[PDB]
Amino acid sequence: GSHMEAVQNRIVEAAERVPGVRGVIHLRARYVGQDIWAHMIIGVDPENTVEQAHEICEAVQAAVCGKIRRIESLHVSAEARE
Amino acid sequence: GSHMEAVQNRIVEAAERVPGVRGVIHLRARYVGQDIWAHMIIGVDPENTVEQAHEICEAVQAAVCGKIRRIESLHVSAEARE
Repeated sequence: GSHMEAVQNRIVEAAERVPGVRGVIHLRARYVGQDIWAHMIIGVDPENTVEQAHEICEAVQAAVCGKIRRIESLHVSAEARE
Repeated sequence: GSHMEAVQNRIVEAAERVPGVRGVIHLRARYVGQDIWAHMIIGVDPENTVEQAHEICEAVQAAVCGKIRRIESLHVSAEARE
């Protein structure tokens, strides 16, 4: 239920502390048993390169999964944000 | 049960990221309903002043309670550690 809300706040806060993240644009997190599977979209600088945006996504995946132990799948993508 | 273990790891990691903490010496955390009440003892530099040790304890209380939302009481004390 709304113990999902507290986990979601953790996910957003963890993603936002990674260098290059300009906000979490979208987060869809689901329980698969006691595990969380999630998809997220982060904002990035429009003038970052596609490669850099991919690096930031992987840094976000690593930070979030590193801080939130119950997460077992996280897909991070990126969109331009000012 | 052992969802307490994951919360306890969060508490120790949060305390250890505060300036002046040389390890968590002791942590006793209990559920009061869905809330956690905790007592912890941190290690500090023997040559810190009593006042500085009190500051570090309050910084730990603030960091931990700030990161772990279900915590509703936390008492932090300090002991000398090399």
